[PDB]
Amino acid sequence: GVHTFEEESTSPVPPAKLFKATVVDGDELTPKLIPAIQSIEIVEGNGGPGTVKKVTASYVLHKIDAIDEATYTYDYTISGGTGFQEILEKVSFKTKLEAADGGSKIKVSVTFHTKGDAPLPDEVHQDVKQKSQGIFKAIEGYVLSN
Repeated sequence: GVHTFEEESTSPVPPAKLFKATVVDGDELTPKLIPAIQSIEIVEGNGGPGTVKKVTASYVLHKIDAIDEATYTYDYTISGGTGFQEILEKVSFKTKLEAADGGSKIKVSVTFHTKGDAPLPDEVHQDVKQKSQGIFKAIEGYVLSN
């Protein structure tokens, strides 16, 4: 089954700086800023679509679905590994920034793909949301501070 959520939010960080830190430099920044995340290793590709990353905390795999600096677009799918919930096939994120008042407007669309025709348990939704917002907010805070 397919379960989608959307969030729109804002940051004081302009989008090029925010995109650079969250997407371009994210692999290097995240292990440094989040104790629980040990490492992020590219196992396939060069950072374009198709790239696969192993995110160790147990671990999950992140696959780049789309990346565009010019439109501040980064779409990626989490699946697999020892850290991934058993009810989920994959979780696909679509993220886009746009300029707003010297900062950014942020749109995230998230699609949970469950096995079979299963609803999405609230606990799995919140786990994935908290981990992904946590990483984003940590990096954002870092950029604001430096």
